[PDB]
Amino acid sequence: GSHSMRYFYTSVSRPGRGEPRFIAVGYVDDTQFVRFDSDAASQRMEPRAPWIEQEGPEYWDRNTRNVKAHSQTDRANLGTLRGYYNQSEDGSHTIQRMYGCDVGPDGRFLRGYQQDAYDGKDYIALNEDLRSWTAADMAAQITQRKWETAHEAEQWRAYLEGRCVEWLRRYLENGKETLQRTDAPKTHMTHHAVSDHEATLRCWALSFYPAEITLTWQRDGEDQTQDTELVETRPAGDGTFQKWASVVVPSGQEQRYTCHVQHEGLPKPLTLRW
Amino acid sequence: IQRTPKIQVYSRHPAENGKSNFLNCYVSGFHPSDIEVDLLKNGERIEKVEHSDLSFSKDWSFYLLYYTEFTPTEKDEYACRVNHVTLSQPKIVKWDRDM
Amino acid sequence: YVARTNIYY
Repeated sequence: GSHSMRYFYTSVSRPGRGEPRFIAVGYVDDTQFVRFDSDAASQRMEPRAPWIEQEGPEYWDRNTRNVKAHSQTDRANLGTLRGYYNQSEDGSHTIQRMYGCDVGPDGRFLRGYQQDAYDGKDYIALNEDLRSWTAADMAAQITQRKWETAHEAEQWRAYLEGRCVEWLRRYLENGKETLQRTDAPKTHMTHHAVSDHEATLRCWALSFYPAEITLTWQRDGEDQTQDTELVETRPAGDGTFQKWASVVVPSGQEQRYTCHVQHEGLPKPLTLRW
Repeated sequence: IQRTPKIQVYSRHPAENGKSNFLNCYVSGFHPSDIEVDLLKNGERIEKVEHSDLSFSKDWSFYLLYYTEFTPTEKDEYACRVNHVTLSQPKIVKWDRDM
Repeated sequence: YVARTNIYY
């Protein structure tokens, strides 16, 4: 199908307890493959999936060098922002950044992203044309002006339309078994009675990959959202995911309710009934 | 603005007594990223507990998986204990085989 | 593959 590769950077300041901390992680789809941690002893980019381990020493050295320069900048960027926003040094603050690219089933560029957040709120983002930026407030306008003069957009464009796309394709090939599978959800339904008048139906999906999935309830074939609960999709720890949806129904009416499971590993959506 | 963690405690595979498994505590949707997570066996902290690398969702909130290997029994109660700036006291979420 | 881009604020 389609595929994506993202890097997620998190920088945090620790006033009164030390210098900032920078953590980077890299994903292909819902599978993590690298990490870097400025607090850790190794000070190298580390493998986090079997299929990246085969990359050679210059791969690891160049990735380490690149992420170390970002680590150093973003750790300094915390002091910059605290000055733009006139924040007291008493406060602990956060810079986040996501960037990466999607490709279609032909392996070719669809879309690329670069988005930054300061304390969980949008700061600056690269627009879809990869040539201009959207600043969120007057502080991020300072950064926008700096980046537009120095022409930093087209370096992002080159990376996002070239190197990102091309190594995503390499990783997709090297980790064929892991990354290009669809593990169909294994489903079942539980039932929990607390009293005589009311029972909870729970629809389960286990062992599925990719993470994208939809569970919906129906009564008599009609959609039903009243009295339903849906938990966050959650990792099993073995590369698959889990999810459930539940509904409270009056006793005796269980038979009318259907759970519906849509996942790209299922040729036809599943239908389950108590 | 700060967002409090959602907590889910659960096993890697369907829990069958005597059969080895992994106990998971997944915390998602929180900001900021500093968080304390411990896994409990009958109220005692479990020692060899690993966790995943810090990452975040499209809405910028963070998620972490804490996990340790374990063998469930009829009698042993497991739980996950979570502290965060948005929580006044550590929240304890017991493991029920049905959530 | 990590990008070699600039991100100073």
